[PDB]
Amino acid sequence: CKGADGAHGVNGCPGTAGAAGSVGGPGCDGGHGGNGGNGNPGCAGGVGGAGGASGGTGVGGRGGKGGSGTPKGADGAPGAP
Repeated sequence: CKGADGAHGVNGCPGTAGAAGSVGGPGCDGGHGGNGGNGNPGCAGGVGGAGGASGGTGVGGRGGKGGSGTPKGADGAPGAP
């Protein structure tokens, strides 16, 4: 089982941030961070959301993938174990 994933960011100016993944419930893995939105020309891309921390399993969610833009967003941190 796993926590909910964070909402992806959406395209714009700038592309919006992906949401952090949800913590795992007790006994569950972390949810994945949302990806960042992409930027229109001249606009920044959004950061990926952090992965959610695990609910005791040691498996955090993945950080989201940063969105393309000017400049591109960073990927999110992985969730804590």
